[PDB]
Amino acid sequence: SLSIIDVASDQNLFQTFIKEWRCKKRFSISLACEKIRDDTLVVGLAVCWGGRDAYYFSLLDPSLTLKDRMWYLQSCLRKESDKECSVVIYDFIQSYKILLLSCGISLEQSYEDPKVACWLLDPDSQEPTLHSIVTSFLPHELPLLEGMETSQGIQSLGLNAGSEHSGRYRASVESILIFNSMNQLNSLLQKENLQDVFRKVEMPSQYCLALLELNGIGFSTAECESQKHIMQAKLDAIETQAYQLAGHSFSFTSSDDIAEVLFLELKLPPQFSTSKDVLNKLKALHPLPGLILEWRRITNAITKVVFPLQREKCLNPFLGMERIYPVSQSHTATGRITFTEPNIQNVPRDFEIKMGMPFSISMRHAFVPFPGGSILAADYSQLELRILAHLSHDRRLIQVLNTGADVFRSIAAEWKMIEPESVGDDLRQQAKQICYGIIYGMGAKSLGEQMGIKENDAACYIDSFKSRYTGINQFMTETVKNCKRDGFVQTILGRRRYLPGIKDNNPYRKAHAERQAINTIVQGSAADIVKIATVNIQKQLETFHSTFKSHGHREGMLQSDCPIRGGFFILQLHDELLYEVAEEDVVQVAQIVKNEMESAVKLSVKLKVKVKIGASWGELKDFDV
DNA sequence: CGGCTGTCATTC
DNA sequence: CGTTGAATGACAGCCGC
Ligand SMILES: Nc1ncnc2c1ncn2[C@H]1CC[C@@H](COP(=O)(O)OP(=O)(O)OP(=O)(O)O)O1
Ligand SMILES: [Ca+2]
Repeated sequence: SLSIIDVASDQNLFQTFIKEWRCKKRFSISLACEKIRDDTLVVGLAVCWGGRDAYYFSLLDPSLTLKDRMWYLQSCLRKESDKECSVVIYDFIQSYKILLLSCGISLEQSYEDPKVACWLLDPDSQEPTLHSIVTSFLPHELPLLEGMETSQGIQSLGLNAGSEHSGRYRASVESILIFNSMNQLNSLLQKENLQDVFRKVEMPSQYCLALLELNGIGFSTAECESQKHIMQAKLDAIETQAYQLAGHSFSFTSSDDIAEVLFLELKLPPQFSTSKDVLNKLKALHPLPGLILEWRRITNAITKVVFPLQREKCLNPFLGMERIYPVSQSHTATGRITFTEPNIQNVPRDFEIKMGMPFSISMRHAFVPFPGGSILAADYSQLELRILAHLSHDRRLIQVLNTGADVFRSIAAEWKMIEPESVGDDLRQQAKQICYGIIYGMGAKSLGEQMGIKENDAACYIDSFKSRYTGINQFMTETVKNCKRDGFVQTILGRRRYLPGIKDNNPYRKAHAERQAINTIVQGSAADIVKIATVNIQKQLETFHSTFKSHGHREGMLQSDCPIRGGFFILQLHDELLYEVAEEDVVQVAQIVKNEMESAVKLSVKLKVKVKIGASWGELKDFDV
């Protein structure tokens, strides 16, 4: 029927409690809430290291101590020294978000997050939930959970459907279920040779990602609203530039209103459709296909961009600057990492614009460091290529790379016209796009499309590239055959993705899976290296500079009852590592970043790292030896 | 009426 | 039928009790 424990009886109860507690290695933790949403209103923590029994830590209802208990919890929760114990929670980053932000305890020890293990098993799985896990993992204990009906986030976040059961009940049941279960999961991971890869790599990723997600990132509405009115100007100005040719009752917003003049005065449609086809016109016809490019691009650049940023921005009182907070995601099929409150990964790239007298805009320039700071970006110069170079061992690429400076510049140099350089970056980026598209098996006719040429000509070009490098086709078809013999691919860490569709009869699921093996291995391992560089950098950053960790921890200083120095984790562009750093340590910071990104693990080629630096989000790069 | 599958914008 | 991969958000249809 019942077993739980309030840990308050005068003293002795609580005392033998911490006395046991301090000794234990593996243990589990969960909290709960009630109302009011940040929030500091949290009922109390709960802990269990095993068995049907569980311990609760309040904040019946007896008394002696007050601030005391919180101190004990602190002392218990961190790694004095040399004493290495681990701790588990359903999801992670937000529980640590609370412990730091709500009550001001910076938890530091070894960490184990089970939904991440569950994911590490099945990258294609959908977003594990409690009920799903205790179902798939802890059966004989399960039925009890069914008194509640919530599974998305933890039992604190499930506060509503739990509200009829809410209290210590939720924190405790989450604690114990999580403990037996995570014991089972860890059994499963060690049952493969993934455990070193789990505890000693990806949980640290969740960690680094977390103190980031606390860092947030800097923003200035003055810039946002500046380029805002810029864009409004080009909006209406292009409206009249358009209706100078005709105009007939027009507004761009409606595609059916567009059907009128488009289908009428021009007549070339190879609902109807819109975009690709009119780009096909943007090459050739001058009379306002590209007016539609600039207009449509503008609208996307405002409504799906300026609005949400100007919405869900917040401020740090501790800075005097406003910043915005993403969320750690992971759960990518490859193992790459994304962010959603907005996603600032896809934020628009700078582009030029017409009103000599030209102009240019950057939606992204509005991200600033703190007043004293500057932003450091460390980009991998063509990492995945190097990876494929390692696995195919194509010596030819190893040489074309170990020499070539942005080998895209060479590909461009021999392609649309011969120029040695003075290659515009719009072109450079188009080239990068076409090529990376090819490597994973771009379609022949579509290649003919992006370059603008005929089918068989483009196909003879692809065949030409198999001829140029066969180590690729070797590695390629071979790894396909392995995916049939096994049914999964494997990234270098030993993390592996299950491709079900590779064996399927339907030609499409089979084709898609063939390429999918390729991209999954290379992008997956790419993201792996990146994670490793992140945790390296941050772990060094941690003790090496004796100041402290990240922006949440200030707020932690106010609850635990100054100058600004360090550099802080901000973002990952998957090969790019994004830091803001005080303009002090920026050189030290830079050489550390270069160092740990190049020092992840050694392989067939050296990984050059271009490192850009400067005020705001648009920038310059140089450093010397 | 909510899961499910797809076009259509942007990234890397 | 659907032949670059990984993403995020909208939006629109389709089932199917
Ligand atoms: N269109 C695409 N399709 C597939 N994979 C792609 C891709 N674009 C990028 N990747 C993968 C493979 C590369 C990786 C990051 O590519 P960057 O855009 O950062 O360009 P990088 O190659 O690093 O050259 P740099 O510009 O840095 O000099 O993401
Ligand atoms: Ca790059």
